[PDB]
Amino acid sequence: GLTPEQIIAVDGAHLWHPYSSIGREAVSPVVAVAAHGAWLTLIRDGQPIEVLDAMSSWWTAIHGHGHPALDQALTTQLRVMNHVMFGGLTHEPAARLAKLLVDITPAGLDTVFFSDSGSVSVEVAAKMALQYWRGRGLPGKRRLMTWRGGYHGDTFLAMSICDPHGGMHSLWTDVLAAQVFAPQVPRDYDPAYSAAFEAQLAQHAGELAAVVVEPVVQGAGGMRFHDPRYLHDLRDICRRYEVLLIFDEIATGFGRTGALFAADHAGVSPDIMCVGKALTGGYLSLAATLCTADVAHTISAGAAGALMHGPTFMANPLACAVSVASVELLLGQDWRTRITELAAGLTAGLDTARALPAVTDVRVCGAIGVIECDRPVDLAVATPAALDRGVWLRPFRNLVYAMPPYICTPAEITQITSAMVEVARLVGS
Amino acid sequence: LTPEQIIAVDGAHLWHPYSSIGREAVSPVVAVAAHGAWLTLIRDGQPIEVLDAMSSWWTAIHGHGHPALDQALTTQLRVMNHVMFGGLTHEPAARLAKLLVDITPAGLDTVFFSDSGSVSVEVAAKMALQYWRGRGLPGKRRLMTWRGGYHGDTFLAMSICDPHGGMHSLWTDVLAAQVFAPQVPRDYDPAYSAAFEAQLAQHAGELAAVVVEPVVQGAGGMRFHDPRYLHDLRDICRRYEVLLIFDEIATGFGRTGALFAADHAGVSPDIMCVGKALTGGYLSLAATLCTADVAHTISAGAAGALMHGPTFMANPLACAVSVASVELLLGQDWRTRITELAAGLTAGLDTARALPAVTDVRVCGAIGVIECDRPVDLAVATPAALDRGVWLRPFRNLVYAMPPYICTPAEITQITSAMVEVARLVGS
Ligand SMILES: CC1=C(O)/C(=C\N=N\C(=O)c2ccncc2)C(COP(=O)(O)O)=CN1
Ligand SMILES: CC1=C(O)/C(=C\N=N\C(=O)c2ccncc2)C(COP(=O)(O)O)=CN1
Repeated sequence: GLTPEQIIAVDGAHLWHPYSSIGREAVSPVVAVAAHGAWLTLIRDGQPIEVLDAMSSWWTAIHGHGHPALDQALTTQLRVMNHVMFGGLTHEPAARLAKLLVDITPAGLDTVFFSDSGSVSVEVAAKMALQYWRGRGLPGKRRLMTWRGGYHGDTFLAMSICDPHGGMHSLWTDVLAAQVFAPQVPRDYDPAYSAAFEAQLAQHAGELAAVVVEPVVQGAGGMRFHDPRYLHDLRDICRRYEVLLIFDEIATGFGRTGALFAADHAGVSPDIMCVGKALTGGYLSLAATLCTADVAHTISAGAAGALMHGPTFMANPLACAVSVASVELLLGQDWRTRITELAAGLTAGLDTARALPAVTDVRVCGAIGVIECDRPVDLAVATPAALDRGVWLRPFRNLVYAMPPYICTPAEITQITSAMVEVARLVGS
Repeated sequence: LTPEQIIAVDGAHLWHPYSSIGREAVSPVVAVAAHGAWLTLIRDGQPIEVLDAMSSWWTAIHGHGHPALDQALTTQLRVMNHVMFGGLTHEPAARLAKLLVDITPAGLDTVFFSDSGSVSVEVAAKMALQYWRGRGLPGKRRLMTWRGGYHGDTFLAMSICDPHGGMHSLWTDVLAAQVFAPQVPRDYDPAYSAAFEAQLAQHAGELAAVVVEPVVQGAGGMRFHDPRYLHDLRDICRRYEVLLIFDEIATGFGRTGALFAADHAGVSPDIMCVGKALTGGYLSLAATLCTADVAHTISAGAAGALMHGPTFMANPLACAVSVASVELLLGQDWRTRITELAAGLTAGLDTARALPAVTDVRVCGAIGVIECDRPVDLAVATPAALDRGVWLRPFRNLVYAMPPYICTPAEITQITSAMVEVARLVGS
């Protein structure tokens, strides 16, 4: 039992926040006291106010908070079995979820490794790729290649494939693996980009295990969109030069970009795939790494005899149960129409933002809207403005942006876009 | 899905920990329920009740489906499943942080929440790396530890795992090269600590931290060592200006007979990891704590921040069940409970010492180990335990248990009886 003022006091003294300091925070965190549907209840000047979760709590809350069907699946599982070890045991929530994932991901992804976060599923993906080649008698193939602008997590391997300015930084000179970086992938399709990619890959091929990318949308590294055709070229390059392809769909997964997985826009399958975030409907942390039967059987027949990974809470029944229900809920409705409407709503609402002085781009892709400005967005100016409009927004760098819950009404998208348009206008001043 | 369908979906599509696809020497057993210290498993088409002797890998200290913890979870679920921790704070996080700073070794004032043990370990290393960068000494970037340890499966965590291992020979070259002192022995030996100091001395300018599991090394070999070694480590680290990190992910929350295993020695590390028992085994959550000084040095550094922030950082649901699990631990006489467990483990396992294939028997708090003279065949051990109403998971040459704190004396006796019978079968 703590009051909002007591929460603030404990938090200031004792809580780290994402990429934050202790005792140097420019502004106090705001107290969140509830979340229901698309709305959060927050304390502002000692008063609870309801505001739209424009960001879906970082891509996670696809059906909104406290969706009756998701709450119900969680409590139904809670009464039967909270958790058992996954060593020598299996269970229904893991089986059901693995079943759904293999059916609905791009063709050929036949096996599923559960883990407890996105960064962990990325390191598992890398470990699959590395063990793969050792199982082929090619231990020299151990480096990773990616393109700039990417983000794959904060654990040390994951960091090595993050954008070097995204934070490498300079700050981590050594201690990171030195990976192969291609230039930023452009928005519009240019065959010259893919040709230069291939030439660069070609000369490293004998030391490359895999290419790892976010398909179609790069999220936390700067909300950039690229033509799906590039993914088709990667698949092609990777096949021809014998390098595995990893798609990191932790942010792009489960309908967000207008296809079920963004790889579907290109009609391509990677060899290894990561999912997370929206997987659980934003209730709990869970992730999965899927790989082809070939990858699975090469690992298993290699010297180690096994994938050498296994978190304590692997395949947690509670996480797997709420995920099963989150996935069925998406699939049981006309999700494609929902996303199309959302995209249209975002496009319409954000439109007037391009005629603003500080704004260099306005872009929409599925249920994702971005306003790019020509300077950093001042958080101590931006946050106040959006709160006043009943919206929780979180700009970073020069980007005002949103990934709203799938359940947002036209009135709610209008309200989100209007606060975004306003954040951009104040940037101009 | 029926159990048969679960088996079918599983063998086709599910990776298990440290497992193959399609080459599993044994099928997994379907688990369909868990209540208190008991699992309901399907064996030959029939549900059977078995004791969770391992506490689902150290996690289920209060057993499964404890009413206080179920209710803490459903209460949070009613109010707020999850919000982003960037720009926002909430009551579950504050309550759990308040609790953790109060009960951990003195001087651990700040709390970084993550989603798993391996992450919290990488967070600990990052903290140490950023600390020395903030002091203008970016050369202090290597880690040192002793052999026999385990800190997780992510790539940095792996670098401080015992090299034989999981499994540096097959890895290395992608693993950062850390400094390894010899295996810490069971009984106190001053010459061991003198040599540790001497080895650390010649790497001091490149070491960010010593990282160890205190008192009990879990997944690396279920080895115990004298807590005075931790006193030596704290002294060495202070004199040579290397941070000290205790990985208490397995040892935390009462399990070794003190609240935290660092307490057996009265030592405070600079950085500490907790996990597993933290949530009472309901959900994955972990935490990394460090001193105010480590926090301030990082925060005044070039970065001006600790450069980590998982999507689900400080998840309300996971924090809420954790708050309830810790409070349930503190609101009972846990110390007497663990002593009773230990006495019961020792009494029940005494008989294994005489067995032909047993090389050692050891207990430390609610942890019991029969060390055998050959690796244990799971195809023999598993049905043998199941025939006695117990879920045991041996590894390497070890038959061992870390039972839920709620186990009655008869249940502890049933567990140890099964362990003894597994050990008798190994010897043949
Ligand atoms: C002291 C210590 C640990 O014991 C662990 C993990 N322990 N893992 C198990 O006990 C285990 C054993 C066998 N199979 C799966 C997990 C970890 C890793 O935590 P995580 O496996 O990521 O949740 C870090 N520090
Ligand atoms: C594509 C992709 C990811 O987007 C992420 C994490 N995304 N993080 C956030 O969006 C985020 C944003 C702002 N602050 C903290 C995290 C990760 C890492 O996930 P994790 O943070 O370890 O659960 C891996 N792949």
